[PDB]
Amino acid sequence: EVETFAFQAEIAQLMSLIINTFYSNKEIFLRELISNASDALDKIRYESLTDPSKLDSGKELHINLIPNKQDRTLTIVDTGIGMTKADLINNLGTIAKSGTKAFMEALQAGADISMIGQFGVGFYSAYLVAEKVTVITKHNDDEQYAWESSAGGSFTVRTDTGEPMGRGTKVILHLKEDQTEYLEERRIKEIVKKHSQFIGYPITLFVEK
Ligand SMILES: C/C=C/Cn1c(Cc2cc(OC)c(OC)c(OC)c2)nc2c(N)ncnc21
Repeated sequence: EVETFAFQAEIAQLMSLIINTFYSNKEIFLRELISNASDALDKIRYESLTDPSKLDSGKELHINLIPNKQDRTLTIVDTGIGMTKADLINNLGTIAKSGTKAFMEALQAGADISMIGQFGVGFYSAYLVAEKVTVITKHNDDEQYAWESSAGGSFTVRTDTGEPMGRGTKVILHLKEDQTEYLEERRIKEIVKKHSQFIGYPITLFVEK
């Protein structure tokens, strides 16, 4: 049972800008997605101090980076707070509308795409390198969902019947044909060292079989 939704026009416009603008410094996507994972881990850690049972779904707080050359995917996995169905359909986008407007204005004033994270819409930097993004996510007291979008103005949400995650989020980047460098161990290591070397959770870079 797959539900299809339209992005708000402002968010669709942002996605088109990210896809269409000439901008060579694409590697910043990884810092943004790792920071999102870190934020999610911070949140479940903080909530667990007043309600320890929130970690019944898993105590380990960490990030995995998983390249797969056969599938042409780079997956960023965290065991953070996860996202609810309400997040995926309504609430993240409602918040994102103002950040998108501010980001657009900053760009017109001379900012560049690498500053996208300051506006709360760094997630969408995924589309610098991915033709499709699939997000599998599980929040306590909600179901496991798959969100997906290839841009073009729409996204889908379905209940996920794949392998149960416990709690957290997998961001699966289906890479563009000319962006397979982000499947290489040396390249990912370089980017993590340059931009994400003080993240306060273990980051395990898997190697390709
Ligand atoms: C400021 C938004 C936080 C939501 N979030 C994102 C980024 C994100 C995911 C989203 O959906 C998967 C978004 O809406 C499409 C979105 O809109 C700005 C942002 N990653 C994660 C993550 N790993 N774990 C828990 N929450 C997350």
